Amino acid sequence: VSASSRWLEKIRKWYYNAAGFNKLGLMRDDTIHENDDVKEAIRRLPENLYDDRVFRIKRALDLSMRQQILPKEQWTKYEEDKSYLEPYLKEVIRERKEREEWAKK
Amino acid sequence: AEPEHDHRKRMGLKMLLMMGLLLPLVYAMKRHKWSVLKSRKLAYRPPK
Amino acid sequence: GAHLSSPLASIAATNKLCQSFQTFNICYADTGLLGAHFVCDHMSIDDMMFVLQGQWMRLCTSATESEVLRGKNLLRNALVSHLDGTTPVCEDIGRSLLTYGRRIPLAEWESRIAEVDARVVREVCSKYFYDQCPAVAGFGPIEQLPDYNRIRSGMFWLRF
Amino acid sequence: VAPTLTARLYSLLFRRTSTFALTIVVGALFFERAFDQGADAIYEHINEGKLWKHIKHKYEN
Amino acid sequence: TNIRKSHPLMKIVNNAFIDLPAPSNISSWWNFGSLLGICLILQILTGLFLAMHYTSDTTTAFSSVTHICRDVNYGWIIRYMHANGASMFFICLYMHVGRGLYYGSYTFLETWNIGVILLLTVMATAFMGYVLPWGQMSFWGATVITNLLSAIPYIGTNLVEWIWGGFSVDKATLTRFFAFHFILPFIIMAIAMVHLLFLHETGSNNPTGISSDVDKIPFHPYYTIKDILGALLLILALMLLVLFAPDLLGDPDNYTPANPLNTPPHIKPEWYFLFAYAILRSIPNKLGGVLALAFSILILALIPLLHTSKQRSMMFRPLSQCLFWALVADLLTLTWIGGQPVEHPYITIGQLASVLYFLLILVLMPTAGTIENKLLKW
Amino acid sequence: GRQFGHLTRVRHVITYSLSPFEQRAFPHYFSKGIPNVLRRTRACILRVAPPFVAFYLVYTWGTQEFEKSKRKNPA
Amino acid sequence: MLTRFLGPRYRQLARNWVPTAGLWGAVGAVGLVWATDWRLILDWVPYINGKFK
Amino acid sequence: MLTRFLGPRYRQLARNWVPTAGLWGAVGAVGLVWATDWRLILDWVPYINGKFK
Ligand SMILES: CCCCCCCCCCCCCCCCC[C@@H](O)O[C@H](CO[C@H](O)CCCCCCCCCCCCCCC)COP(=O)(O)OCC[N+](C)(C)C
Ligand code: HEC
Ligand code: HEC
Ligand SMILES: CO/C(=C/C(N)=O)[C@H](C)[C@H](/C=C/c1csc(-c2csc([C@@H](C)/C=C/C=C/C(C)C)n2)n1)OC
Repeated sequence: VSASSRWLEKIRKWYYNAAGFNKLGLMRDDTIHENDDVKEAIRRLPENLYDDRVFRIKRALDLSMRQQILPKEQWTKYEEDKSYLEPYLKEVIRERKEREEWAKK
Repeated sequence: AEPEHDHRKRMGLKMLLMMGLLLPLVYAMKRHKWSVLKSRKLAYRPPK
Repeated sequence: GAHLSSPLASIAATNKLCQSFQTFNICYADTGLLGAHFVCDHMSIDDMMFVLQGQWMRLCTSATESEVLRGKNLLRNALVSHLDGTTPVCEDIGRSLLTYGRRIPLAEWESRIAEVDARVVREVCSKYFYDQCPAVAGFGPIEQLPDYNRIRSGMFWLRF
Repeated sequence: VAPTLTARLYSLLFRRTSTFALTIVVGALFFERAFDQGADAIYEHINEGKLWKHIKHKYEN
Repeated sequence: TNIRKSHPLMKIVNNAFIDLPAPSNISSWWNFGSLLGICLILQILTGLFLAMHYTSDTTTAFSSVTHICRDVNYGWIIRYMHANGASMFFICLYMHVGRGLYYGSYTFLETWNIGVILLLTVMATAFMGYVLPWGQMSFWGATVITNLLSAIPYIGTNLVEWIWGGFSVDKATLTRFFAFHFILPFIIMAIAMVHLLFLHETGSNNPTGISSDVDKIPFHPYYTIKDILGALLLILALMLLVLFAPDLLGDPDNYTPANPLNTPPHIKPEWYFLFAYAILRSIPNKLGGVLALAFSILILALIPLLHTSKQRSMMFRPLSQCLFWALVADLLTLTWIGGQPVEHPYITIGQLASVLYFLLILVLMPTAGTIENKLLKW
Repeated sequence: GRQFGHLTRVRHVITYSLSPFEQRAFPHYFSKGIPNVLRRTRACILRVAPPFVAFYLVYTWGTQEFEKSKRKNPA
Repeated sequence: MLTRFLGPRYRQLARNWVPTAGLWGAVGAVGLVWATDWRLILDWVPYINGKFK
Repeated sequence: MLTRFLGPRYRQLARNWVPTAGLWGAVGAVGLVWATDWRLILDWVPYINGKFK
């Protein structure tokens, strides 16, 4: 049992479905606003992941144009949502903050 | 107060008849130009 | 380089627009592929297309008499150079019989070549190129490869 | 309508941008006549006699 | 090689209107930028042809306007094309700013702040514009707005009198307002080209808020033809308004010459000032009223500093979508109330909506973004 | 400003396009468009409509409270 | 400066472009005639008779 | 977004630039006072007495 922590998770699953990037085949990290830290982390991704990212965005911008979504079966499931960028961006912010700390002394 | 009354309404009919001919025709011009994009098929073929 | 007759070849050479280009007339029974293929750097695809399509149109509308002689001359030379030795000729007999149903003798080729003048070129080039839909195939660093509409717009001229 | 009217309109007029233009300008002049008074005639019917053009002969010297 | 690419005039045109890499997926909501440009030019060509027959003095101001409509051949169309184009220019401005908020376009700092300055300038233009006919609404609308500037602490009266050319909205003011209304659309155009310069430095945003570098298409023919179709709709909306209902948006008081003594019962702005008029009238204090009117527009310069969301667009942001339409419906409220007198139901809800405009932008939408981030575990 | 061939790196994506002269401008205009337009509407009605209803009812009450206020009922 | 433009190729180049240059003149003429309402030219046109006396 | 700007270097950076930032304010003040003729401030100036009653 973890009754609260699965309703606090079920709101999230609800929100995710309401956000609807998954309708356009997208993953959460595909929708992030590209600032310097993000642009850096996109830069640091390995070939396979970067290539997969570009395709998703192309397919998303394609549908967004024809004003469509994917069939239901082919949407991104909340569970199957690979948070592939987070560790890269975590490292870039961690690096930046060390700079910002060194700039203080 | 408004002498032009008849003329505007005469012109307004011509405008409506013109737009009724023009609006579907420009839309048709747009669609055919945009069709190259609206039927485009993508395929991703990553290596290995 | 710069002094080459073909305007495309000379503009290609001067401006290094290209690593290589070649025209082709691939024939199948009742159909074919007529056009050019090129290889170039990422930033030169647009200019290569423009210069190519501009030449097709120049030829479609304003082919001049002397360049048509050079074309005929290159073709007589190609035809006679190709038919050198047992292998190329044996190939020509086999293929010809399968396509034309006979061997078309060399004098007939000369006859049919000599008949082409500037008017013939521009009539025939217009028949096949003018305001016709291209088949386009691209590969590699092709971000700068023109959109189909744009390519299709290069298949005619507003001045003509 | 044997090889289609649109096909013969293309080969005769639309092919060259010159004859395409000439067809538009010749067409724009024809159309202006058939539309100006053609739409004025429809404006006549919705105002059958309430216009001065209909009254006219009531006050004539 | 290519003449269209390398000529020091055609090159500049090519890189702005022809070969420009544009996103494949931009909505009909992206049409308003060009439609503004059409509106601006349309106002110039009707404006000039109006300026040719119009006089700037109290004695002849009202009569020259009539002279145009009645005597000048097809002058009545030019006159109403102008008047309706003015507000058509405002619907496009409102669509365009709205789209900027919804889609996170504002993140382009320079291009967005220039747009705010474009707004203030187009509104400073139209306010000076409506005074020119010298109708009752021309005068008293001019009087009501200028008098607000008396509130600025130590500098108060000297400023209002300086803009007045005297002690009231007089002879000097009409002609002076005409000169400023002639020049400002040209300054607008110059500021609009810098607007387009800063923009082309990034290219357009798109409905998703993700970068479109992976799927760019050339501005011609796709957006040439999409803008051609869109302009046809603008002419439809502007011309239905001109050839069927030329005064629907217009106040009848402006059809009687100005009387500096007899003040009308209702003081009704043209619709595009109603939301702002409401915000201003709601606050009792003099200084505070003007500072709230000022804040009502300069607020858009704060919106970027108050982007809280990890995503750019509202497209995948449901809570933010609700908060946005709350802002639109609230602005629809401020509009309707602005066109109403300061009596019982209207004081309260008008004051209430005012607080909501500010609480929504300054607090509510910045909170929605923080929560929306947290729900995605971002 | 940026131009084609300098925008970004993209690998392994084939795109198949057709000429506008080979295809129809309105493939299935009503048989696909109408299913789509309702689908588009249903996607947004719960996000755009509720403040407008809330405005509309404030508008209709507010105006009804305006007139039914200045008239009296006793002396 | 003009002797470079005279020779057999330019003879062919002029002839190749003349049906076109003639048809653009017909465009310009009809175009000017239609736009200004040159009743001088248009009176003699078998349907365009807006001067219907 | 502002916590990055607080630390000993910025304490030194502010102090290093303050005699200057103060003197530019004196420039702006004298500059505004002189340009508008702020007889409020200028009445108390021992030579500038153009209001010579
Ligand atoms: C800026 C403020 C105004 C707002 C305007 C908004 C309203 C929209 C109207 C804007 C005009 C858009 C025109 C519609 C686009 C159609 C494209 C058109 O320009 O045709 C092009 C070519 O232009 C025409 O061919 C030119 C024809 C010229 C006709 C005359 C026009 C009338 C002007 C009169 C001329 C006389 C001068 C006046 C003397 C006083 C390309 O044709 P295309 O679809 O790709 O077909 C290819 C051609 N083929 C068939 C040969 C292969
Ligand atoms: C601060 C609000 C603002 C106002 C007001 C505004 N702009 Fe913009 N404009 C922007 C922003 C931000 C963009 C970027 C939109 C994008 O690409 O999504 C933009 C985009 C555009 C575009 C490109 C097409 C498009 O819609 O994206 C043009 C053109 C335009 N503006 C011109 C104008 C004109 C003309 C005016 C009226 C003088 C003006 N704008 C008023 C902020 C605004
Ligand atoms: C060539 C100078 C000129 C330009 C440019 C100009 N106008 Fe005007 N405008 C006039 C004149 C003159 C009048 C007075 C005649 C009239 O009311 O029709 C006027 C009238 C107006 C009116 C009063 C409308 C009415 O009839 O009730 C408004 C509002 C207005 N203009 C707004 C604008 C806007 C907005 C712009 C574009 C930024 C603009 N104008 C462009 C000269 C100009
Ligand atoms: C001239 O009077 C009127 C004009 C009209 N077009 O409605 C209305 C009848 C009037 C105006 C209302 C109104 C409301 S709100 C406003 C306005 C005018 S000016 C302005 C600011 C935001 C712009 C400042 C620009 C400054 C630059 C010069 C830097 N807001 N005017 O109603 C009292």
